[PDB]
Amino acid sequence: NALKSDFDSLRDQITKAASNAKFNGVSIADGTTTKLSFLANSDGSAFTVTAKTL
Amino acid sequence: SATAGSMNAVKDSLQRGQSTIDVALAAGDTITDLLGKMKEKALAASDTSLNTASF
Repeated sequence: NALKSDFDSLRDQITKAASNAKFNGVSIADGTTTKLSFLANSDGSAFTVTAKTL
Repeated sequence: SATAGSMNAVKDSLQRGQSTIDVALAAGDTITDLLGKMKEKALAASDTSLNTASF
């Protein structure tokens, strides 16, 4: 029972650590978006970065 | 003599046209600077990573 309780506690801490991983309201790892695109040239070409849900 | 003396009006009109073109060039310098700033603003706005307030 003590081991399963510690296991559930760590499983909740994983949820909280994944939830807090934002930078100014945007996150590449919390799973709210499929990808982020950043500027790569003056004409507006994207620099795609696929999201990795955690 | 009347033909030679009539040229002063032509010179005056040419100077007035040069002055008008100069004022237009000053306004054009201002307009190109504003257009370049709008370029940088739209290019910054294209990025998907910004939050709503920056947009």
